[PDB]
Amino acid sequence: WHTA
Amino acid sequence: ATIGRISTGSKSLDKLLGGGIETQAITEVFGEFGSGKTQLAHTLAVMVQLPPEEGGLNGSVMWIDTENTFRPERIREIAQNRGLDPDEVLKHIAYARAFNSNHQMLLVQQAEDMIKELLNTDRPVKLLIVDSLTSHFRSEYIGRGALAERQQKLAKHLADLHRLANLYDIAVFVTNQVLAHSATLRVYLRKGKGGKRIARLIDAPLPEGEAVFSITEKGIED
Repeated sequence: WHTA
Repeated sequence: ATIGRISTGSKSLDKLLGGGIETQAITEVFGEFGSGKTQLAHTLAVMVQLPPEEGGLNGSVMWIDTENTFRPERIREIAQNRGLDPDEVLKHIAYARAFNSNHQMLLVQQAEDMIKELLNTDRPVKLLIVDSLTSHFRSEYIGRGALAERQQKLAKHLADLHRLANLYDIAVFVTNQVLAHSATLRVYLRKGKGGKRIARLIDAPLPEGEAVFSITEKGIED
């Protein structure tokens, strides 16, 4: 998971 | 908790859906390659961030990608053309690329942590996208005996998604390229003449009819  | 409803950007499609795609539910869009499933997902990832009187839920987004089809610049374009700041909108989308179906299943379980984290902030997670829901399962579970085994693992994955939708009041939206199906609601999407896209509810004895919209710089609209 990461920020767009 | 009362259900929330996220507008699609298409007022005709919103009418088919009783207002929008629902929280506490899994909505599946399915159709041939090229029919616009991923454009609908991009548009919803912006619309949920709108305030309720504009059809949103002031919500954050989590996006699981299995085909490398997510396009941040498409998010920014849709945001800009609907009155929102492109970088702020992008900032409220968490993104993951599922390496395989087993990674895909762990990413959903791992998502519960951020969901709890944002729950009582002003922008709780309200949309969880899986695009594509089935592409990994289709490539990995294949041949004699795979029909039952694939439908079992897919049922468990969908059970995990239903629980997150109901426990935390989230709308889950999944795509499937076209068997029993577990989604709450299934929407058939196809290309029409003259650049139109046509949606219809499948095996939902409510509204009968078809919605017709176009893909634009605002995402989709009638």
